[PDB]
Amino acid sequence: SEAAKKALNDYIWGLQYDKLNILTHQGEKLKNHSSREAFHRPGEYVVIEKKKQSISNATSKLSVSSANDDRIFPGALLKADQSLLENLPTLIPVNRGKTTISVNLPGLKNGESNLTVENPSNSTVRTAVNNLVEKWIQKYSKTHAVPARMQYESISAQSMSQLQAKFGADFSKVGAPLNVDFSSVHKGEKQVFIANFRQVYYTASVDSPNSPSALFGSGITPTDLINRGVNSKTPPVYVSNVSYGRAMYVKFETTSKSTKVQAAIDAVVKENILKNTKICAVVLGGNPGEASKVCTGNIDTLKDLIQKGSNFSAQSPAVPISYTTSFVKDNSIATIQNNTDYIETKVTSYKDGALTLNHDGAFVARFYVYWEELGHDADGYETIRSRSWSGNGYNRGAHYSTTLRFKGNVRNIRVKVLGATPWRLIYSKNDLPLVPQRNISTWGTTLHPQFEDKVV
Repeated sequence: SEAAKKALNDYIWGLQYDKLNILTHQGEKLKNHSSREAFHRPGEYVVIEKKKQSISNATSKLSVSSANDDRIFPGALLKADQSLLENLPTLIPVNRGKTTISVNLPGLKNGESNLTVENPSNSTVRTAVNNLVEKWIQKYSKTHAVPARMQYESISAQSMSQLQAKFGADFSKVGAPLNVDFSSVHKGEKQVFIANFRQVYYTASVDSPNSPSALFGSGITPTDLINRGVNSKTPPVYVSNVSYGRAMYVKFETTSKSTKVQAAIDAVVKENILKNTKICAVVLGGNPGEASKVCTGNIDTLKDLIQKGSNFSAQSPAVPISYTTSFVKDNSIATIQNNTDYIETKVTSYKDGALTLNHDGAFVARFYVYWEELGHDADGYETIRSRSWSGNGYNRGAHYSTTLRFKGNVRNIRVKVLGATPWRLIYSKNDLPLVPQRNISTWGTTLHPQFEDKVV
């Protein structure tokens, strides 16, 4: 009998495979698609640029949904097959051995934190984990307090497949109540952000087994594992940790075009600020009585939701929200990597600008200034017209001041400027950004010409 343990230990260790490669899901791969589209709006020239982007996200913390709830418990034996990447893992149907568990609730004394389950199953482990929690409650709920641990992840909406690579393939099911309208990001009227909050009170983590065989009960042989499909193509893994508490997916729908909208989000999880938007959230782990999906609310309503779950209420045992898998072979943490391409629509506005040239010196100055203007021909393709200022190539005097007013379709602004000591340079720049107002000046002595470049 003891020889069965040995033989089974060698089949698990004998497996050869590349960890950081089996847990890789490759979505669509698209060919590069750089494209543009331009409008003319009062006071601005705005661009709607559609590009091809790729996202690669690696995570060891997997979400827990109503679809996979029964299959997720400390010590569950799973296959690193296709189902795990869809976050709907399939349990290896096989007998099991003892599973030693530990809980990190505060105060835990001596071996009061360690459990053992003889015949691991969902019901058996939840009851055993829930039993311990109820103990810690009555005896330490009042004296000890457990602050929630936050893991916050956010992104901008650019494809449904893009979101599945950041939060997991199960986002389509869990996020359906969000009804992320996606047509109008490509149209360009709204800017949608998605965020994930994971509020962890306690985590149940399994002690590393003394041997791979320990995770299997009766005289299990290497053979019966091969029938169940346990091999290098699909090596075995076990749920190493399960996190209980609260987790929520929330959407933000904005119309502003600030490139710092992500900063306003981070600020509320503690860089522009003021903004009235619409919100819609779906919550898992709330305290029944008052919870569920909540559409409406303006940031402050949201900030209280992030706050209303800052602490374990202690009304009952928490619900699992996230878990982690590990390889049976070497007891390493399994990473899941999701890669894909997607069409990234972006809106960018160029305001109207102005450049003022001033000369207050007793010295002969000569200016040269050029730029380029984008336009649309009859067919509709983006054109280029190289243009220069009329006031270039002429002599300028003591009290000279002139204002050039550029529109938003202007790039590659060049400034040549020379005086007299023949002609002599005093300043030179290229591709000056189109600031609402920039003032170029000059003054001093012919022996010592001086100058200024300023912005407001």
